[PDB]
Amino acid sequence: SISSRVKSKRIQLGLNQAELAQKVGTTQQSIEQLENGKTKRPRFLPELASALGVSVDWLLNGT
Repeated sequence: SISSRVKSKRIQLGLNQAELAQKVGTTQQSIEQLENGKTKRPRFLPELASALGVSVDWLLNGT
């Protein structure tokens, strides 16, 4: 799912949650909630994809 895919990519890029939050322009807590599967469709999906160097499709579907 998106939480495992987000974690996986930030690690590959050498980013901790705080760093990813600042790159996306959101709160640390928003990042935590996405990684813990609490939020599946954040408002910042396009910015998340860009910071992770991935497509939005990949994040959401895994294809």
